[PDB]
Amino acid sequence: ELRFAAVGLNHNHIYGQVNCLLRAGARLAGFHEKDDALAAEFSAVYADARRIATAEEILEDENIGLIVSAAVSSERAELAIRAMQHGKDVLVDKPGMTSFDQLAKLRRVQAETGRIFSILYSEHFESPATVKAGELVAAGAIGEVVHIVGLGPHRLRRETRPDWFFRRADYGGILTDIASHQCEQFLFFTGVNDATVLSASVGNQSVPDAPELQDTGSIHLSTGRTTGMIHVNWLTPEGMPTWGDGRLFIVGTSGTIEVRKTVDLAGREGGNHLFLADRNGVEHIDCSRVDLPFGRQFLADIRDRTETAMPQERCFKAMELALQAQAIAE
Amino acid sequence: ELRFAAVGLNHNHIYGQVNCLLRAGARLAGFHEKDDALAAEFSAVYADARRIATAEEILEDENIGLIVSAAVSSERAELAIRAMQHGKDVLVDKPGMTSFDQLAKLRRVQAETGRIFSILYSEHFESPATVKAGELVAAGAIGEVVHIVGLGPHRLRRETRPDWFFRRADYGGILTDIASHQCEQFLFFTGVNDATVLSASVGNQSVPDAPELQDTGSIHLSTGRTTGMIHVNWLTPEGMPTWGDGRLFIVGTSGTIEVRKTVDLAGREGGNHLFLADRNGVEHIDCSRVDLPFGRQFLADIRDRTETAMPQERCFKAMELALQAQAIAE
Repeated sequence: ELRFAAVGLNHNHIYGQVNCLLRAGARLAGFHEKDDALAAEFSAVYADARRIATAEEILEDENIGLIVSAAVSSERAELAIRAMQHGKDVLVDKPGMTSFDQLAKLRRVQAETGRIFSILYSEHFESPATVKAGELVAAGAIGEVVHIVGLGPHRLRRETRPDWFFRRADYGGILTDIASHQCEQFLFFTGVNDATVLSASVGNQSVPDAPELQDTGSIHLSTGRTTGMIHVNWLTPEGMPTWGDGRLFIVGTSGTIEVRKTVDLAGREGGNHLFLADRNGVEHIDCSRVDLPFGRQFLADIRDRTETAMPQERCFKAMELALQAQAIAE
Repeated sequence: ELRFAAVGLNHNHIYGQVNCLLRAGARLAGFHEKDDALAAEFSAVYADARRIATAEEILEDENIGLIVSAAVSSERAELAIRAMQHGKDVLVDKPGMTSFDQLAKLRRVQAETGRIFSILYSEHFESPATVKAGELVAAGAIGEVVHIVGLGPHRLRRETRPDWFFRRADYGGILTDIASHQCEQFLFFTGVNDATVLSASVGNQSVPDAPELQDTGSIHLSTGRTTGMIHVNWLTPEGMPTWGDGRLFIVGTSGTIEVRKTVDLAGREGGNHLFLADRNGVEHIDCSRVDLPFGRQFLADIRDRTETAMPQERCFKAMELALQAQAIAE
């Protein structure tokens, strides 16, 4: 049985991370978080809740094999490095880092230690419809992937956000931050591991008070054989039943797959829906009850020293992609 | 009552344009086409129609006010130029032309003569959902437009395809050809008139026996306040209830509209469905009984020398955009 700790609860995504692991058999050994209110929430949800006063104490603890984090994004890199160097593998929230320098330092450390550095790209790994779409595609369901389209919109909730959410140095830029999901997904569907940014754009359009916050971004991508677009926003309308109408279109030679990640507008109840357009016709599949293999696959990698869950090269390359795009966007 | 003539009916959209003007109350005076099998068909559908054995006779006739065409695409330019010098207005299938050179000429002559060069961008003007979108967007239903995603797959069919369809010099490239629709839509919704092609890609990932044909395309577009992405196909899978699942998404500061033009997969009957996400909620709207005002608005332009149907500037700007995209894809 693997024991793990949560260090840095600065983002909401930590709950999904921690449940993901718990769901898979691992045991929560405690957590560190300077902020009182952030810690109060956490103890509430995880009953055992041992709250440790010092990060170093969790780090130097021989019985803990894994550190899960969602610290302030710019701070994740150095946390993950301290973790790896103390002999721990690490699962961090996206983005895993916010600059090329940090990506550089993480790759060296992962080389120097063979610890796993994983990023929970939740819009892939926590979405059964896209796990599903993944399985269809590998099984020849649409032929060759010709073109991918990722569209992700998010709800701003600004009164709710922490100060570092709006600081560019801390959050990384809209593309680094929220388009990295779609970047990983682009490399997943293609099965390729390197890609090119043909162009990128970012902007602030609706929140002129918060000028360092990017509000919209988008990117054009390609691997020779496959081509891709990605648009992201902090622009989810008040009337939307969820946080975002996320979409994934996967255009193939034999067929097209659309994934509606979260809602069907004025349609079917729930998320996450898959629509296959094949040689034979049009099928709606409901994917809610497909299994999310990542927690099993990742605790396995920790055990066998392998990479069942996500090739490490690809984990890093999704960030590199998103950083490139952020860069050329500015 | 205007009178008008069909010259070159090598592509079916002719039927659309003639029907479009007929419906508007204008009067078909005759037509010219070298090919007899096409002349036969046309004769059959319009019993009234006097076939003229020479293009020059319809050109030279001082009673016909408008020439309507859908010739082989490269040859559309030369024909359009003749019409205008010969005192006539022109309405032509998309693409208006297949090279900057043609486009350059086309602008000089139109500017010299004062005539109206108009392209029937069918996927806009002959699509009531999208016209409805426009009125919603104009009302203020979603605030400022921030991002436009046009997704345009078509069914290849050849099969039914003449020989010039697979010839680069003749059809213009996929982006010149089918991505012109989306370009004009972009300019329409953005309300602007110059935009920039940030990048663009094309390929043939499925039809190796047509080595000059373009299977797949995509272009990233912008205007300093608005961004845009476009994908087009000859890849509509064989099971699709229609020629293609075209979608248009308009992202606003306060809302989003998605138009599914042709089909709602596995949901609702017919097209063209419009979905609005709003501060207040999400509404499906039906659009099949909204009126296509292009005709009424076009003839009146001819009568008054105005540009309410579309701006002449815009008509050309779309062609320029699709051409630069086309050009910059090699």
